[PDB]
Amino acid sequence: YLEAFPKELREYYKNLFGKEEANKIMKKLREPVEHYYIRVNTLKISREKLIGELKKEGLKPLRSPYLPEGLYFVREGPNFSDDFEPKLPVVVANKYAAESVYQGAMLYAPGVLKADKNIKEGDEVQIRDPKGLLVGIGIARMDYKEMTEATRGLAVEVTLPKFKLPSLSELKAFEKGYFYPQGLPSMVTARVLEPKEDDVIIDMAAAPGGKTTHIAQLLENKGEIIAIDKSKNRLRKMEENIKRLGVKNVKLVQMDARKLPDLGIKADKILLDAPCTALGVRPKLWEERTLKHIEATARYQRAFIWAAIKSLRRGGVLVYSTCTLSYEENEGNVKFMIRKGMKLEEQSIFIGSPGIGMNKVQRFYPHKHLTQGFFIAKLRKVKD
Ligand SMILES: C[S@@+](CC[C@H](N)C(=O)[O-])C[C@H]1O[C@@H](n2cnc3c(N)ncnc32)[C@H](O)[C@@H]1O
Repeated sequence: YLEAFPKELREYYKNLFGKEEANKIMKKLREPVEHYYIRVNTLKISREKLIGELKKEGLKPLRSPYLPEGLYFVREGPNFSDDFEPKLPVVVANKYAAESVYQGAMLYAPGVLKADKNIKEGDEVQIRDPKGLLVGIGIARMDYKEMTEATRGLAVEVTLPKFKLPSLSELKAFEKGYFYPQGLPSMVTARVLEPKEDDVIIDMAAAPGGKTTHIAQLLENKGEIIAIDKSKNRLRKMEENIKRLGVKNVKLVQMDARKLPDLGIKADKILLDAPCTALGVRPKLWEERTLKHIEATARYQRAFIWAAIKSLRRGGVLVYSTCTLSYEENEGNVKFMIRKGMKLEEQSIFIGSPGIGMNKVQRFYPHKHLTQGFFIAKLRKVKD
């Protein structure tokens, strides 16, 4: 599994976590989350009612004893060994199709990069990513010719994916806005912010609106939430999410959030779920980002942070989060905040790990918490 991670990043991990933990982290990072979480949209339905609805569809949701809006599904797999060499014609899926097949998705024609020419419908085939990673096995529903030419349709029915997570996007319950798939650490993030109906609230990197809409249901659609993003496409997806979830709480504004103080607002609560190297996301088939990205991104996040701090009222609260493991983007950027008049505060929910040489921040690790790698800091603005 170590091959998925560039050599200098591997050394970085070993240095930062210690060899043993680093090897455990990278090994687990290559796999999908063991517990696949979704958020109950309490704006439209209760947890237990939704459970009832999901059991109807043959799903086995489990309740979180920490998040009353939390449900999770247990992952299946691995369904074959890491060294398994099936005696099968190969279908090569592109980078994106391979990752979904890796988690139980079917393989559709546009997801096909190239294939063995002997493949005819009904043949048992193996599916590999462009770098030879075996991600799944299944039965071809197209001949080679149609497989490499079709623009739509089912190409391989994946009957033996490496791992299996439930597909929820096609459920009636999903279309009706009953839930929003979202990791446990992300749900913790919105809770730890503790939004009030009174608060002036800003989500300055909000799209597609996962944490924003969570705040909305915690507010029970009261108050107002200002949600900022630079990407129009992602904001467009956020608009759809808001409508589907029945969110009436949120004001969308498109802009570079680094210029946030250009508005005249001093917020009581700011969520900064910052763009990051995403070193913690799962599954991690091949990590492309490395050390140069950590430094560059860490510096890029500082602009957001400083923008937030200036836009906070004294006594105001900032919640900073990333889905990355690096020190520089996490504990290091919090030291920055401490030098800028912010103070660390106890988070209302702490089920992850302590930070690196740092006490009140919260880290999540895949091998310890069965989640994506994650980081959460909660700060109080004591002065300007
Ligand atoms: C980690 S994602 C945020 C996800 C969000 N917190 C959620 O729960 O769904 C980072 C987002 O920040 C946005 N972004 C990146 N640079 C930005 C900038 N300079 N100004 C405003 N938004 C930016 C990206 O469009 C991206 O959608």
